[PDB]
Amino acid sequence: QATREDKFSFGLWTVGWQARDAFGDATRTALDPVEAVHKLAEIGAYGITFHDDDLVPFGSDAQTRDGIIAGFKKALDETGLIVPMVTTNLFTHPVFKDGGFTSNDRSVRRYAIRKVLRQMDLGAELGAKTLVLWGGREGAEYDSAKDVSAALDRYREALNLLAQYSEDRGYGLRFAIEPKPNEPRGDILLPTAGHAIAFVQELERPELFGINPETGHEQMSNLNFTQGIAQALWHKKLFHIDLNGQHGPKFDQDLVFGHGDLLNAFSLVDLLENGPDGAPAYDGPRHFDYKPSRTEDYDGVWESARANIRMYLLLRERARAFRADPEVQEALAASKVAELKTPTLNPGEGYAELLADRSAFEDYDADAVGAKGFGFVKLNQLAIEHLLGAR
Amino acid sequence: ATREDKFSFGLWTVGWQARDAFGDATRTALDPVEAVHKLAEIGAYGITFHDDDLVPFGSDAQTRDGIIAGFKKALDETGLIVPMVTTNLFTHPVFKDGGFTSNDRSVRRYAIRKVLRQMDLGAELGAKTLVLWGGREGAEYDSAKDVSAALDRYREALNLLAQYSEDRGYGLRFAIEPKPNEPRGDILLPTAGHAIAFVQELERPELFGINPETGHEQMSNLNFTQGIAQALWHKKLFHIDLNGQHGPKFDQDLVFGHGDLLNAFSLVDLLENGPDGAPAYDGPRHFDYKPSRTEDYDGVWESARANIRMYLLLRERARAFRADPEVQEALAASKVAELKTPTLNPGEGYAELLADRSAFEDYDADAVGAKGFGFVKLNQLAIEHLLGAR
Amino acid sequence: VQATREDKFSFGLWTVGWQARDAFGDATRTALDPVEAVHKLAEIGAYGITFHDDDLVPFGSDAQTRDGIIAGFKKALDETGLIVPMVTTNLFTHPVFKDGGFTSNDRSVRRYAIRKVLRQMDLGAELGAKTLVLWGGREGAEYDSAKDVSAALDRYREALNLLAQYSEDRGYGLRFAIEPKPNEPRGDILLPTAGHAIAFVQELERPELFGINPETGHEQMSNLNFTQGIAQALWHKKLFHIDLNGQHGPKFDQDLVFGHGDLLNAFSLVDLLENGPDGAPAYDGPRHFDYKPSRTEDYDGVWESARANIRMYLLLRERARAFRADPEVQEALAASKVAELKTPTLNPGEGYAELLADRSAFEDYDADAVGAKGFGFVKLNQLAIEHLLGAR
Amino acid sequence: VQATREDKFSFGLWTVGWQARDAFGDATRTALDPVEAVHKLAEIGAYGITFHDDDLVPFGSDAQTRDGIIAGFKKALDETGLIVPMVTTNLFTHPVFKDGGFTSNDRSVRRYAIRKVLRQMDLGAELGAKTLVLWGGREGAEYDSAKDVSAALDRYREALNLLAQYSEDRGYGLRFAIEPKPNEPRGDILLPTAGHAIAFVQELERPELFGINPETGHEQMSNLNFTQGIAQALWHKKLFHIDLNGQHGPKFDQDLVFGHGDLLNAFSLVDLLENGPDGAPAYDGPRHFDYKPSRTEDYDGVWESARANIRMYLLLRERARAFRADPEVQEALAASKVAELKTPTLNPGEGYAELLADRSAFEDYDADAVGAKGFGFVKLNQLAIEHLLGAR
Ligand SMILES: OC[C@@H](O)[C@@H](O)[C@H](O)[C@@H](O)CO
Ligand SMILES: OC[C@@H](O)[C@@H](O)[C@H](O)[C@@H](O)CO
Ligand SMILES: OC[C@@H](O)[C@@H](O)[C@H](O)[C@@H](O)CO
Ligand SMILES: OC[C@@H](O)[C@@H](O)[C@H](O)[C@@H](O)CO
Ligand SMILES: [Co+2]
Ligand SMILES: [Co+2]
Ligand SMILES: [Co+2]
Ligand SMILES: [Co+2]
Ligand SMILES: [Co+2]
Ligand SMILES: [Co+2]
Ligand SMILES: [Co+2]
Ligand SMILES: [Co+2]
Repeated sequence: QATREDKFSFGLWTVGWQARDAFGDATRTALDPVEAVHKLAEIGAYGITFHDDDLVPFGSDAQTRDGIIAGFKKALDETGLIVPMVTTNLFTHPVFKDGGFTSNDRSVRRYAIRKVLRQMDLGAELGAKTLVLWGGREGAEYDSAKDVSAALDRYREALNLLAQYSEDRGYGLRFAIEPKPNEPRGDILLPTAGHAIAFVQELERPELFGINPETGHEQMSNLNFTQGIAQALWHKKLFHIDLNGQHGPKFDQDLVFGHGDLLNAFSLVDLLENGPDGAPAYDGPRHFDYKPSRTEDYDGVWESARANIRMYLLLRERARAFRADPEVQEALAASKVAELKTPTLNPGEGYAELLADRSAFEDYDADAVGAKGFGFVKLNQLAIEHLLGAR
Repeated sequence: ATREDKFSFGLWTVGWQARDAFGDATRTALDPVEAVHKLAEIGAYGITFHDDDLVPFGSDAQTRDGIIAGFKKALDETGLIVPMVTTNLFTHPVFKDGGFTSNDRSVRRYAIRKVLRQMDLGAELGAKTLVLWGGREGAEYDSAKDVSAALDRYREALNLLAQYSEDRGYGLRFAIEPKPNEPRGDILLPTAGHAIAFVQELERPELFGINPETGHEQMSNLNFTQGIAQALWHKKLFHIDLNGQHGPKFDQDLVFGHGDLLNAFSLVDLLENGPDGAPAYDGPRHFDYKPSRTEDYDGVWESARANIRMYLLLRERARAFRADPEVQEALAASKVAELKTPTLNPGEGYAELLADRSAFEDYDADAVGAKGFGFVKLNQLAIEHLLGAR
Repeated sequence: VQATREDKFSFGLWTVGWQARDAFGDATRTALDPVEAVHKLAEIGAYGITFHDDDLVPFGSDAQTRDGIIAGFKKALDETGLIVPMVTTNLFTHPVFKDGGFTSNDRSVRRYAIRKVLRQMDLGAELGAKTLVLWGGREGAEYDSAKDVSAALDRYREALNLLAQYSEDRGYGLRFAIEPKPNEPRGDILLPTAGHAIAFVQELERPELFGINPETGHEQMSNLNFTQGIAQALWHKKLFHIDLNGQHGPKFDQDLVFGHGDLLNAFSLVDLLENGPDGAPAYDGPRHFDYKPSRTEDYDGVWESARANIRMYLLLRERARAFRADPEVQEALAASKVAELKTPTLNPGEGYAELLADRSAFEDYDADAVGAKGFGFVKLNQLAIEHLLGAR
Repeated sequence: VQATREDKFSFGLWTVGWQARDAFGDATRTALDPVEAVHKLAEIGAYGITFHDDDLVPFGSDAQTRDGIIAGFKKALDETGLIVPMVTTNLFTHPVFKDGGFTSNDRSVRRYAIRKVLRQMDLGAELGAKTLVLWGGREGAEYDSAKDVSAALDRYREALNLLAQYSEDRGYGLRFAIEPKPNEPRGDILLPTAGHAIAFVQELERPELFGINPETGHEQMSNLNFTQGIAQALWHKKLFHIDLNGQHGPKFDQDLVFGHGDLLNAFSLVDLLENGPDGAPAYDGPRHFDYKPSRTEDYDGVWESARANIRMYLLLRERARAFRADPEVQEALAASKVAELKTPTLNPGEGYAELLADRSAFEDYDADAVGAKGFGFVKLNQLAIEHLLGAR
């Protein structure tokens, strides 16, 4: 059973996806935001997220806009759901065909910023703490079409303005850049968790910026999602996370969390939950950015919403048991996993004492050490037996 | 090829005996003095090497000393320099779980000593860059390696190297070399971005950059030219390894331009049709490739020349591309240069932007969305330049 | 250069007609009028046009309308001299085909799918098409337990056997080309590569009537060597048609202009198709472009991209011929022993008994001396590329 | 659980015997004695051992040496009761094979390759092996112009026809299994996927004697669905043998323990093999592990890893069994209409004429209403994973 302390959130665009893919028409009718709010509260979610255009149809008058916001607000009210994050749609409308913030067309860039400032206003009114930015159209199909250097300057220029505004209006938002390697552009700028973290480090107020990595995004490049998250945590830039499934380098599948690379889903939950001193290593929302398969109807939709929560709770339970097992604890010792936490250098030791240590080189028996095994297969087999519920 | 082109090769490239994961070596060992002489002849301006490529692992000092002296004499006679040096922290069994990040504390200590030793030699030969390729840093299984602790230990080791270099006045720059996998299932710092992000966290970051390799980024299906552009933006492109690859599969290390030719073209354009008229990058054009296993030493020398030849041919077409009036017109129609103009007018902030009805309230997005960028046409002129069709 | 009708460049109506609605955004271009399409293509040099039933006649058109459209379309063909070399059927767009056409778990959908194809065969026969292309875009699954692959192959076969029967009985004279694709839109599509599709075809009742229609980008989506797969297809005599386009390895289907993805492989492919045995092309069917003008483009970009497909093919053709005609290349081919592979391993009349008696093939063979000689493959590759760059 | 001889788990001598010399480093383990390997495998529950000629008998051993080795080997087999179900030949290590064995551009290498194999068939037939596996690891190219594929397929076929001839004439009763691989060690390998190999086998003189030996990670190196290709191999009845291991998508060949790569695909694979044609195994040959103990391990890790392969197979078999015996899973299958795919699309005796006559198949078909019904695939996939997780 899911509790509000689990912090499961879903985007309105997930359960609301009508299943219009690149090769066919929608197979499901539109979902009413209010209904979405009641259904999600009912399956155990603690919050909902949305793109401006998901809640208010692009081009709605203020009267309409205002009315929609009012009803949405009531729904949250009655159900107790919160809005931990909001985002802006800078990919759908034809105007953004070459990007929002990095469109070659200057007028588009000015417009994309305005669209976002507005969404920032709504987010602050609803109490959202994080603004996620997915630059889906920032990038190119052809190398000569985009000056990457100029693009990074313009991406930077726009973000610095957004931080200025938030800080000045006192919104207290955190900004999370979401990396993606491709799709819809041939290549997207800031293709991985690594490129997004390096870019953020160059902004004016870098402490307000982090990343929102997505499981399938990193897997589209055949990268290890867990190892990437571990790196993000080391830098302290994991501001939010999108969970879903994918089967390697192919179109973005957005399957239910754990329905793609199951072994990596397990090590991920282990990383987020079996944090230092019992406690999770991560504290924000556990947000599912997935899509109910095109072959399903609304029954299938609610089922898939529950499957995400279910997968996460079953994995947590097995990650917990894994760590708690004295036999795993013995295998961990033999493989020396914790020995990596001991500094390489003795306290106060520098280059000169190290050069003076004959045991670190001149008298070191590399051949003898090179022959001892690490016992890694065995430790790995123990983990899978826990995942399989065989231990 | 001029010394000014700065083409360099690793001793281990032309010297690769072609022993692969599935077969025996098909070529005999290449003598280092010989390699220096042959590389000087093909137009290389410099040579690089791992410690163990030059001095066999475990050579006594007399031997080691002898080899260096001969090596230095060959350098002397041909006029070749040593722009970069590196350390083999991957071959010997002791490094099976990594050098700086091995779970075993004693291997970590030995790894640092092995590198300090190589720094002294590099300093001695005049090398300016120390490249570090952490090929054994990573894992096959997620529960076997604590990534957070591994980054601490990677960081602890690099801080010490810089300390030493700086106290001794060596003036070295450090370039981390990213690779997603092979030999490990997953290697730490898998892409150029992960490596740049990491370097920003060291104690003397100004001393650290990256050494991206064409093929390593392509093993993940990333755009090499686009990652180099970001590296240049951060000013962390300290060195570059050029070669060819055909997408995600084992590391092929083909001659530069024999893998993704279109990306090879846009890369030379980026590196050479720099800022002014000038190159955007001024370091060595280093070829980290392998002569195919099917070749003998005639093939080896041919493959070395092919690297230089691909670069010069692409350079020539990149220049011609940029000088074409038809290309200038296509660039003008695709608004490439408009991206260089700030989004905001000088002195404009969020308050002035919010006051501009034309940036939103009266913005005709429908009308803007209907005009084409003409990117296909621009792409077509680039390719025609590549094929010498214009 | 200039395209002639003998080059046989053809384009799908859905190619230049793609409005650019992708998985993440709305259409950026208005609808293309088919008569206009016929006219525009004639002008850029195409010798034929192809289409899906639903590209020409809107799904759910009354008989009157349908007839109306066809007759206008036939006039334009008439007027311009374009032919219809191939026709295909859309079994992927309408929601009813969400689990497939021919292999839908739902039996009623399979029956409907067959009927929809029968109808296109008739229109096809009437327009003079020689090939029926079948792209089973929704045949596959997202989850392994959801599709019995064996049963699906039975049903796939069952539907194809019937179409062959019909065509033969009506005297249509069609050939059928199955088009493989590894994924998108299904997580996994059945008959994922050219290989799997050829193996399948061999199991049909009148296999001589079935071949494949491989697409450059589909094979590359799995990182396979397109040229090598087409060489195998030709070896089997199953290349009934070909879809040309570009792709940048394993990622979503990009459908770029031919030669705008893997340029080196586009070169070797043109070389294989044209620098066939007896000087002549190894393949004589349509050179069909199944690509999409980028979403960033307007109608000018659209006609520009259509012409680019042709320009790319012709520029590569020209370099492939220069390559083969170069004496230095001839010398490199000889040192690489490329043609020695065409001489049989055994001397005429030799069998295992005579091979076993040859001490020189084993007992006295010096593997070590043979293993030391290089094949000169790098030099040969370098010469190919210099020809491609127009540097020679 | 415990492995029985009835489980038919086999290992190649080269698996537990891999010294861990990779492309970037020296071996981390000392050589394993073949007799010791027989004893150790017998002890963990294997029923058979397989080997390449060069794994048992060092390349170039004189006849007395070779004979002594074989004799000691046979004694160990005798004493442990292990059998030799398949043998193979190394046509990839020696420098002479740098451009392939059967398809080297060099004619003399092709003659030597055939003799190396014939000699191995003799030893196999004497040890009682029933299958000869052929992995053409060096057949291919790094550059397109270096290899004529058509000529290569002719030479490949030429060699294989001779081998069938010899076997049939000697009464060896061997079956031949070609093992596909997309790349590594060559940039591109001929017959890259199970599909390509099946299509090729179909062109031999005696196709009934030929099938495939597909490997889990080889198909995953192309990001293909292994279970789905296995399903197709079974449909063609060409699954002669199988190599089980683990891989993480497109990268170098990892050869991890079976189930340590794509766990979900491993699960549906065991479901297909054991519960295939309903309840009964769809495959009865060896369950062969072609894996490598990680380079980080010592001999204790090697035996642990050999045991992990068997454990993984048995755990998944148990979960696959429970999955199918679950009345809720059955109900989901019914709802998803999985079995309805097994019912012919056409009625008994119905032809195109009758089909064309059925208005319910088209004229009166409500596509729109059918298109709106959900298949319930997500729910079915969730039950499958809950079985795998032991949560049900
Ligand atoms: O591939 C789509 C991407 O994952 C998207 O769903 C974002 O997360 C959203 O635009 C911001 O939350
Ligand atoms: O994949 C091998 C790697 O690219 C290596 O050759 C490095 O470049 C070298 O160890 C540092 O220069
Ligand atoms: O990926 C889509 C596929 O390539 C399609 O365009 C087909 O070729 C058509 O359905 C049959 O011609
Ligand atoms: O990748 C190596 C290949 O998988 C090999 O192990 C073959 O199976 C063997 O040579 C035939 O048995
Ligand atoms: Co996504
Ligand atoms: Co997301
Ligand atoms: Co490399
Ligand atoms: Co390198
Ligand atoms: Co396509
Ligand atoms: Co196509
Ligand atoms: Co293998
Ligand atoms: Co194998």
